[PDB]
Amino acid sequence: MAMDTFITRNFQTTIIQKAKNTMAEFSEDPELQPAMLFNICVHLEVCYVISDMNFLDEEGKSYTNLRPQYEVIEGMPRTIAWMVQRSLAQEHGIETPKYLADLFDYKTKRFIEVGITKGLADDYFWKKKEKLGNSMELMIFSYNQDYSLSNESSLDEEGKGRVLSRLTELQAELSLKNLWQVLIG
Ligand SMILES: O=C1c2c(O)c(=O)ccn2N([C@@H]2c3ccccc3SCc3c2ccc(F)c3F)[C@@H]2COCCN12
Ligand SMILES: [Mn+2]
Ligand SMILES: [Mn+2]
Repeated sequence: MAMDTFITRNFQTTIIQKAKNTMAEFSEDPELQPAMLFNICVHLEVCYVISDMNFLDEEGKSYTNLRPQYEVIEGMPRTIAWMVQRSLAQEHGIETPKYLADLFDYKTKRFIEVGITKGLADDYFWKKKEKLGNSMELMIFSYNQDYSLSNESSLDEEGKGRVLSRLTELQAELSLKNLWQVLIG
């Protein structure tokens, strides 16, 4: 039971193809980098869990007529993603961040960096913060039901819970299949 089989059984094809495309863009081979493949898949999966469950009307009121609260920037070629990020910044009268974000939040008009860690969410928050400063909001999640967020009006309680349930579900299935070892190494 190898990582490639695991990925096929546990991720949607849209997620898998975007992850593999990203790896190919950076000249990395999914067959030779199975930990990396899983990590990219789960990160993109989280971006979509967040984007697929959060909506706005014209007033800007939240629901779980409607438009998505978030646009996913991750999982497209960087040539395209830079156009998207600059376009969204300029459209909303905000600075274009110098780093390529993961999401754009139409509610708050902020870019978001998503981080997944097998360590302490806090620690990873502060690493990304040291680099990104005030340029973007941060959403950091761990496998052990921890998280660290940079602002009040970002993800709600149910959204936090759904991200964390999914990560916990994936870790459980990896451990069941003796593949969690692969990520630790
Ligand atoms: O955008 C990302 C990125 C993130 O957004 C992130 O949260 C963590 C890590 N990232 N990196 C991802 C990535 C994304 C998700 C999970 C693990 C990895 S591991 C390094 C790596 C990435 C992509 C291709 C590749 F060949 C890599 F080696 C690169 C960092 O340089 C900018 C693009 N990018
Ligand atoms: Mn990214
Ligand atoms: Mn990220």
